[PDB]
Amino acid sequence: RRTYTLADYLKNTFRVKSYSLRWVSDSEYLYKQENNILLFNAEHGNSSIFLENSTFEIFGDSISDYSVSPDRLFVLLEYNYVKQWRHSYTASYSIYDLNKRQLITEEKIPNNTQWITWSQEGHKLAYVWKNDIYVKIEPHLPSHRITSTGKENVIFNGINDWVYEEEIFGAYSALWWSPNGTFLAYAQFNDTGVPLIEYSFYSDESLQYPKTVWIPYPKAGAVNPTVKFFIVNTDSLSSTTTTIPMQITAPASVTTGDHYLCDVAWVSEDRISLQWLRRIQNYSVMAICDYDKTTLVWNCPTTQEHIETSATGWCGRFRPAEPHFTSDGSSFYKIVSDKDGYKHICQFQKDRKPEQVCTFITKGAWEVISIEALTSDYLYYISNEYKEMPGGRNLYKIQLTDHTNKKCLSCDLNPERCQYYSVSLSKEAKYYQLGCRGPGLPLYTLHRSTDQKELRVLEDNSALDKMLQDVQMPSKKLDFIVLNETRFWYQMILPPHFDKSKKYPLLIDVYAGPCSQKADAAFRLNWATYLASTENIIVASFDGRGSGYQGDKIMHAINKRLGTLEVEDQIEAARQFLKMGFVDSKRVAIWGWSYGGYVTSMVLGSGSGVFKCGIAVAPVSRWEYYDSVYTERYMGLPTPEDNLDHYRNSTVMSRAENFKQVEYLLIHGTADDNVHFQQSAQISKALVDAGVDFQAMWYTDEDHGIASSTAHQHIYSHMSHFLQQCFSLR
Amino acid sequence: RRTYTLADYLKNTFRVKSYSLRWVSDSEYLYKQENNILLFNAEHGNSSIFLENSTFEIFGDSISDYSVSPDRLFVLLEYNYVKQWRHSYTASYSIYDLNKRQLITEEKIPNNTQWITWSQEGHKLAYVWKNDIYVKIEPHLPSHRITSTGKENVIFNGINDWVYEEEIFGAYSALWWSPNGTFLAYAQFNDTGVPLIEYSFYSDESLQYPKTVWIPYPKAGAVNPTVKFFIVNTDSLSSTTTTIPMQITAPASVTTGDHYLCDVAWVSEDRISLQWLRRIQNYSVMAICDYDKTTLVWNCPTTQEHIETSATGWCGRFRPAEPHFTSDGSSFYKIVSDKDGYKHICQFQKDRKPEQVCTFITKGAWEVISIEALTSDYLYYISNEYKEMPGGRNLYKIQLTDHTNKKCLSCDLNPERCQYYSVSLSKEAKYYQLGCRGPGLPLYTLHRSTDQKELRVLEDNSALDKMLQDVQMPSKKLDFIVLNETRFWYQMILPPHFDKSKKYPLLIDVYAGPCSQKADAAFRLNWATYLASTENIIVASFDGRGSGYQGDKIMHAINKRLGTLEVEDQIEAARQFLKMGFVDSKRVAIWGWSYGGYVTSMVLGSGSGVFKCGIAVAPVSRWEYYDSVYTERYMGLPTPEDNLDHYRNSTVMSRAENFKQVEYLLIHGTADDNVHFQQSAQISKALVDAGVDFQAMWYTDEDHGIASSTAHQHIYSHMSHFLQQCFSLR
Ligand SMILES: CN1C(=O)c2[nH]c(N3CCC[C@H](N)C3)[n+](Cc3ccccc3C#N)c2C1=O
Repeated sequence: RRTYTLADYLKNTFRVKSYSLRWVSDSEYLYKQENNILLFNAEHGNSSIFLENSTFEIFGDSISDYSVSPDRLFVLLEYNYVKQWRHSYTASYSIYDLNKRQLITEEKIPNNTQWITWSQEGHKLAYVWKNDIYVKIEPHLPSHRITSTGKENVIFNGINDWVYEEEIFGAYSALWWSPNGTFLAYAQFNDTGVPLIEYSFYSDESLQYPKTVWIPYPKAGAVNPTVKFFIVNTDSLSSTTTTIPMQITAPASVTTGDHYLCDVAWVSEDRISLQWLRRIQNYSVMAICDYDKTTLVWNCPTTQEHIETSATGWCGRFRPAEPHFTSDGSSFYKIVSDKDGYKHICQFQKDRKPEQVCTFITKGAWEVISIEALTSDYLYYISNEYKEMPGGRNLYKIQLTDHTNKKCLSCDLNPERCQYYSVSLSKEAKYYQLGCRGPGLPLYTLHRSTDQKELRVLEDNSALDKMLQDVQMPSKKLDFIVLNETRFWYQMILPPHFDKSKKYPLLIDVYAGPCSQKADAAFRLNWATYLASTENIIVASFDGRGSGYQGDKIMHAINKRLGTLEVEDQIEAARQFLKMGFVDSKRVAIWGWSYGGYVTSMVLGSGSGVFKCGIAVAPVSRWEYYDSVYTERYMGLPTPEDNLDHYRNSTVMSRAENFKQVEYLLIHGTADDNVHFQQSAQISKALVDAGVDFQAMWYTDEDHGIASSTAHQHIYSHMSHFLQQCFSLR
Repeated sequence: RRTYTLADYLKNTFRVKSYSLRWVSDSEYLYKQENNILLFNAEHGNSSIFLENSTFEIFGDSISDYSVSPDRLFVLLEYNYVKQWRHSYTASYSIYDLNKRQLITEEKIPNNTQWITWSQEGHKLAYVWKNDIYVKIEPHLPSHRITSTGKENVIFNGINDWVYEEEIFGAYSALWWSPNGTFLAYAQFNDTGVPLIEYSFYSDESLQYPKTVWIPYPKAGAVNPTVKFFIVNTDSLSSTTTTIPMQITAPASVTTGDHYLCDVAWVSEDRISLQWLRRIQNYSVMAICDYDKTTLVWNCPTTQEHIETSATGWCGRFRPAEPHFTSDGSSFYKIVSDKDGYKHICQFQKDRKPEQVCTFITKGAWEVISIEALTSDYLYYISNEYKEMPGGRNLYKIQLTDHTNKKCLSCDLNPERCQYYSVSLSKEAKYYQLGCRGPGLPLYTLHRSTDQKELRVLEDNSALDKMLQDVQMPSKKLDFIVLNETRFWYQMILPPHFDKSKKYPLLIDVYAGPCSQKADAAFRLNWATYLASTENIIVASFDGRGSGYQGDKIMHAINKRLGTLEVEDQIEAARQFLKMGFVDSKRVAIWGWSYGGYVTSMVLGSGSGVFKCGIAVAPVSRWEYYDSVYTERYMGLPTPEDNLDHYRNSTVMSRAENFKQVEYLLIHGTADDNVHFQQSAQISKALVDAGVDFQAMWYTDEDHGIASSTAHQHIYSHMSHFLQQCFSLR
């Protein structure tokens, strides 16, 4: 008879388990249990201690993470983790010799390492420190410095600069070991002409003069960082003081002007795959390069060029998808839009072929989310094909030799509980673990790839289940409304004993940025849960135009004009919800973070009358303020010769007036390096000039996620009270 | 039957007039009328056009101000005024030749001047541009560069650096022409070792990358700017390319360590008076320097040293009071604390006298506010002696030759309407205009100094009076409560038909910093007027310990320990008010700006339970954050060898916990160069860590005054709504 308290949320009272394993081979995997690394035999529960509760305590309680070498002979022990941006961070490392049973102490690894990683084979290491790349052929042996041009905020070697870490690659890493580890490829970035943004940092109240953090950040239209690609021969290191890395230069069709390095992928050990993108992500090229033994050089013949294009918008979802080559690297499968605009899988040949470079192996009004594994006979992927639910996820598999032999492997399993799967196949797809994130409580089970026999259940949240028993949890409808003759999905977090006859207050939850999906079949316990279980508020999300995985017609609809259709559709959806009866029209709100904050602001400032209040957290206020890679992908260049007009027309401050008819709460982090505060400061200024009262809240020294424990709790408490005041609850 | 709306305040509906004249001689004065400068004859209303409605319009509507040379031959026309700090600003100038009837156009004055001023005599001009001093013997003639060491944020010649402008002198100017204008003395400051503070400036939403403003600002304990005094011979200029200024060096008892230049005052044209203060304002020395014709050097013999001390606190109110020498500069009168701790006037001799340097000309438990004029037979001064009202201001006059012949010249006049006078005597005290700021509507009248005969009434706010007739204006009690057997004055802005039997909500208004006075007999039309007239809120102020002009016992009581007695006494006063009956104890609030924000915060966080809510605008949260000259004057150095403990003990963030029992609104300007935002940012962070919800509001690009039209209106509207919500009104 208890509800789900804001406190339950904030204090993480009801913990949701999972089973994050690490395949060490085609049949064994590692798993952390009570701070013990255990080696398990997929097949028979046969388990075994790999690393002890012990070991980790040597470096006390600061042991941030661990990395076992592929040959399972050593273990990287991470500690002194200091974050910096979304994925970047510096840490200290120790190499524990499993065999000799002790921490290697000789040629230690620098105490401020920016990035480290084993080879794909033995125990080779490559790490970046002070922006320079170093290599250790073996843990006991000394470092061999690979680059020396490294310099803070200027030259990045083997690590990404800010915009590259955030918008191109999903990480800080810009290193790629080859199979067999002969070569080590790496990217170099020059942030020279890139402008600087400089926010303040107050730190402890004991610091008398606040600090200034500067970051080379390219805002829409500004000069971007430049790239260069290199591959250095790792074997020679012992016979030289210095080795000379060979450089690969980007394809001709990309060098005429600004461009980006898209993706790196080793095919074999004498072949590497590189994807390049023009600054206007209209065009993209994937070059396949071969190593020349004779002239000791890498060649990227235009014959193996492969071009990807889009006359509707940009390439890929957030960039060209990644290639998956066969064993002999003669062919590769890659996800690309088909003639109808649906992201599907098609075969390619090393050599390009005059307007027939592809052969689609998938058709349909649905999309392949990702290619999970490629065997000598099978291609395992994940799609939202089943039951026509774009917000659902299932694991499929196609036999190469017979494309008709296509079978879903998760569809039967638990149709009720599981409609959103995550997969994880062993080194050669002999086994595969399934992660049911599905409607019901998450469920983890591993199967034998051959026949799909569910060997056992790794984790079923029974523990959580027994607890949620004494609690009145909300439900979640995931259906679709239909506009202009098209399906547009949405979801609702309905408070407990939801009575379709009564009238509840509505809270729209937004993102709605390009290729986003807020309406899906995944289980969650967030603030929306509390809002429904305790405040009896209906929290709904609506994937409109420019959204999710439903074809380019829907996703590209927003091209060159953000702050348009995706905002409208969001309002339209609220109307549609109202027509559904159980919504108290006099109590409808809308909130959002980042892009969601932008839309929230654009909606509240539309003077549509439909909304009473709204909260925008670290919103974007006009696109010239945001970075280049992201913004330009959808907006082009903010020049008069391109799209300056849509940039200036899609401003938040231009709608200040319409804010008089709305209660608004603007929140923003002081040390936000992604969305610069300048954006909110500009909004607030517009509102003050317009003579519009509103509420604001800054978070001292907080990130773009305002996720530090105390700040996190405070911001949701402050937002909860705002709604209670606005919905006349509390 | 109409109330005083918030709109009345914000739109300055009811304008209050005054009579700001400019004595051009001992019998005539200048006055601006409908943008026409008129010359009036004190005696007979005899008037006459000096400068027309015309002239000013040549420089359009950007004519910021005007300065008439003392020999009334030329007029300085200021325009293109661009503010910078409290008093600094740069403008463009034009010299209008009254006689030749047109704007001088030859050797024009640089388009970005930082400061200009006429000599005391003819038409000599001195101006600073690009941090360097220039002189023009006459308006048509060419500039003569006096310094060339000038450099932005490093070397200041003839103008004050940040701290000096804000805390030592009350302006930007550091130039001093001598009588007869032979010499030009100036100060030079080196901001070299002074640390930098760097806030962000966003500007129009069109600016893609925010700017950064850096200012050499010395926070408590930091390295301070250095000083140097020069006097240059203005007569030689035409016979050289460069003149060499002679330098005066501070007195020996001040040079051992950090010190400051206090005050400059020309005695005759061969004698100058300088005051110096040690960094620890415990000690001060006033040297009288004489010009040596033979060796062409200035001499400041220790025989004419004159020491000022304080074993209770610091020197003077905000620094040593200014000397006023006799015609032959043989003696001078200066306000200093007598044996009882009361600021009074006493006589001095050019030469110091072994512990008898002073002869007090005034006695009493009241203080002399200022020395207005010194005639060959009379000394006119302003005090709060009358009716024992420290919060009152009256013009007195003593006969040098006879210290008994002491007479008040304003006490009688309008005892009902006037209790707060401002004065303004002609070049030789033949006439004197009075500024009744008194209880009633401000009244301006001029008098023939001889017999006090009121020649006429210059301005009586009848226009205003006629208007306020149709409005329900609040009242204002100015009385005193008594604590620990001492009088402590307070004031109350009682709402219209205030009925002593009913119960109203209370709003404490605060500054309460060293030597402040919030309780006085001066008429005002502010936000407090609105609050009482329309919201029915009793706005009250209380001058507790560490306050006003009631002797050093009361003012120094706070020494070395701010955030103590002055905070408590404020709470005490609230209690006392409640005991007066007509206060609704369940609705007591307290707000303040600057130091007041600090106290407001220190009170709200005291957990005394006495207050419900409060507002702090640009508060100080811990003294290490504020500037040196101000902080140190009362707190000493933030070092373990001095007062570090009290600095650390008087923090606002240290009381975060107690804020859970209070609604708090923290407001702060983004471009605040006085109180750095770092201060509010540090407070918000403390409350977030403490798990205390509160309200905040930042003002983009706003000053420490948040005085820009739209901001000013927005901030008061926002605070009004805060109180309305808090007092359950609205
Ligand atoms: C709510 N929200 C959200 O969860 C998410 N993830 C992303 N991106 C995903 C691809 C990598 C990229 N770095 C971030 N965005 C895009 C975005 C748009 C406008 C402003 C800021 C951001 C940022 N962040 C957003 C959101 O708006």
